[PDB]
Amino acid sequence: TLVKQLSSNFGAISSVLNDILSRLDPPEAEVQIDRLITGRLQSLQTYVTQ
Amino acid sequence: TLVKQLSSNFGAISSVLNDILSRLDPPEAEVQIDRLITGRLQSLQTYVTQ
Amino acid sequence: RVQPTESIVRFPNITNLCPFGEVFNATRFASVYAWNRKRISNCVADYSVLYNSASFSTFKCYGVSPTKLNDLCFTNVYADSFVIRGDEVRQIAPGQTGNIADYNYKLPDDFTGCVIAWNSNNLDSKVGGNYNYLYRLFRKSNLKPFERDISTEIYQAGSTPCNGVKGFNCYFPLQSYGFQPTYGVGYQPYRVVVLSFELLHAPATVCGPKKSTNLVKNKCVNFNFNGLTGTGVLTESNKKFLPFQQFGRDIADTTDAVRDPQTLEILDITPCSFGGVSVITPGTNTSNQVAVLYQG
Amino acid sequence: YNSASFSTFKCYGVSPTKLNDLCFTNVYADSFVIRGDEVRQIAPGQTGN
Amino acid sequence: QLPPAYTNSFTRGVYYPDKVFRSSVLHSTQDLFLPFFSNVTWFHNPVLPFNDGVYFASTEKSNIIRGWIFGTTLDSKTQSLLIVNNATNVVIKVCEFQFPFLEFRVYSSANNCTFEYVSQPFKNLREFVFKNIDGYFKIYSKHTPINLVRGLPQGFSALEPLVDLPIGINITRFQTLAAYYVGYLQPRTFLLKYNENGTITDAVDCALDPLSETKCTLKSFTVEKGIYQTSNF
Ligand SMILES: *[C@@H]1O[C@H](CO)[C@@H](O)[C@H](O)[C@H]1NC(C)=O
Ligand SMILES: *[C@@H]1O[C@H](CO)[C@@H](O)[C@H](O)[C@H]1NC(C)=O
Ligand SMILES: *[C@@H]1O[C@H](CO)[C@@H](O)[C@H](O)[C@H]1NC(C)=O
Ligand SMILES: *[C@@H]1O[C@H](CO)[C@@H](O)[C@H](O)[C@H]1NC(C)=O
Ligand SMILES: *[C@@H]1O[C@H](CO)[C@@H](O)[C@H](O)[C@H]1NC(C)=O
Repeated sequence: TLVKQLSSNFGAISSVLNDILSRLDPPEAEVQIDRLITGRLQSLQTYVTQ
Repeated sequence: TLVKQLSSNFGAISSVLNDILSRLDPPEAEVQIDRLITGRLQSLQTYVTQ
Repeated sequence: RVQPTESIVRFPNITNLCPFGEVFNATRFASVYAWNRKRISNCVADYSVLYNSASFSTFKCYGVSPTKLNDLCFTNVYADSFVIRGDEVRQIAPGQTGNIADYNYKLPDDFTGCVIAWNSNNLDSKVGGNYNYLYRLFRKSNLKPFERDISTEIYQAGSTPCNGVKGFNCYFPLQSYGFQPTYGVGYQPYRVVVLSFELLHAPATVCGPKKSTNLVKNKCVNFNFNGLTGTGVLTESNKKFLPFQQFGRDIADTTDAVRDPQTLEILDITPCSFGGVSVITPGTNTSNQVAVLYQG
Repeated sequence: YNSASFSTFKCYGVSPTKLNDLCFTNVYADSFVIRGDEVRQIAPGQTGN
Repeated sequence: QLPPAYTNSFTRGVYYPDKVFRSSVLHSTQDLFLPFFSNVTWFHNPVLPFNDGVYFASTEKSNIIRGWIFGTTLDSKTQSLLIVNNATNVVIKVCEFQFPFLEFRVYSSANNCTFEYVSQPFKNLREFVFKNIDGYFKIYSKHTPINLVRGLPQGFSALEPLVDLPIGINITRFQTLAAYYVGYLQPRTFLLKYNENGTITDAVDCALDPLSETKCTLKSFTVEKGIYQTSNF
């Protein structure tokens, strides 16, 4: 489950960091990267607790 | 650790609430304060669970 | 909690007035690829009387509330001057990229300040042609935030090296201008001045028009020290500082010791006493009496 | 570029070095013959007979 | 010109990284510091490259005059510094100069002088640190008398700021006007131990050796028996 949680978008346009970097400009890619970071952090917090 | 968690920006321009309040308009300051509130609430939840 | 009773403001006594005017109405504003610098320092500022829009098309401030410039202050305020068309004013914005933003002037992604631009067609528009203005168009690589580049070389496009020949696949990087009153409004020359500054631990000598107030001791009051706000009680300290130290922190890293900007003495900061409140009740079926217990 | 030098190759809006990475849809090509002095007439924003 | 000699420093060159005040706190900071146990040249006056800071420690008997010249080309094509402690005048000026060791004025002429500062008219180990960051110039110094025949002695000494200059010019080369030691600076991470009086007493690296990294992670100067986790490879 923890590994499968990587591929989810968590609300971002895409779930690959390199695609976000290349497709979008640096000023806007920050929000997508932040959303991905928040999602992955929440998944890691569900883990460890379990 | 809980005390040290108060110094992180969490994405806001500054980690000091008074500094944001005295330096930004309410319509802009609200969206900055929201991120700090979310971060501190998350830290408090983690501490309580542990 | 204990509510504060008074507010005090402590600012250095500065008589010199900031020469903001000099950069805002001058004659020979330079070109965009060679923007000039100006280090305003050690003076009381008056953003208030210059926020008043004379003719400024834009006054967008990023990171600071425009109407709150007077009360607070910064450190080492800067200013840049260059002339650009009306259609390219948008390219001067943090993060956002453009043809001239990526070749002449690139603002840092965490920039703080305002981009003050206005109109210059009324005076700086010669009918014969303002042909003294140039702007770089070609560069081998991208620029850097707050980067200076003056040297000009013959551009080489792919093969056929030029070696200063100005031949095929060779172009002069600088391109002229056609600033004349006859052209459209969208291409008239606009004078742009961008203000950059930072907030630092080192004392901020530049400050806005504000009044000082006498010191108060052993009372829950609001305080202000060079723009630093908060709440607490001020007590005379015995911790010896160094002749170059101004602030003071602790393990939690919170400002608890300050040096007076006027009298140059060491103070203390302590938040007002507070604690939880707990009530003892013997139940609401025998009596309505209670007994408050303050926690600490 | 490897061919013979062209009389006019100045490009507007898009740079040849960056033209390889960026690309469009449905490229249209038009060929015609004019006089030598009529080249200035063949330009955006230019009016001629 | 004598060939250089390479002696080994003994953990010297730590300065106060900020104007803030901390006491009895094990603080970690990340900035430009002189790496411990690093060779330093022992010149006994050619032009030296100057990359990011410099550690200039000189031994003198009775405080003779000291001179330093910075710049990029030193040919009046770029601004230059002429930091010198002279009895006639202690002039700290940034101006174009054509160039030479003490004619009282070694520069041929001065055409356009952007900045010019004059202060009041004017065995022992002297240490100096020069930095060029974000258009600022900073000078740190300390005077610790010593009585040995050896050079940089063992021990731990603190450096404090003296003058900040907003010169903001391009500097890439170094020149100087008894012996002096030269050592360059690199980005490092340091742990500082301010005492109860507010002064620095001890400091340890975070990259020299694995024990240093173990002490750095634990944020303490003493490590008890046991296996620890340090970093990732
Ligand atoms: C003005 O500030 C200086 C600080 O150098 C202080 O010595 C002086 O007393 C101040 N002026 C007044 C009238 O207090
Ligand atoms: C209140 O509590 C007492 C305690 O037993 C009980 O005797 C009494 O009936 C209660 N009164 C009501 C109104 O519930
Ligand atoms: C410093 O340079 C000399 C030059 O040969 C070298 O022998 C010495 O090992 C160097 N210092 C260190 C710590 O490696
Ligand atoms: C300083 O001068 C050197 C040439 O000595 C040059 O390479 C460099 O780009 C200039 N600017 C900076 C910031 O180093
Ligand atoms: C702090 O300073 C006082 C006064 O000079 C001195 O007596 C004391 O020894 C100092 N503290 C330490 C740890 O040296």
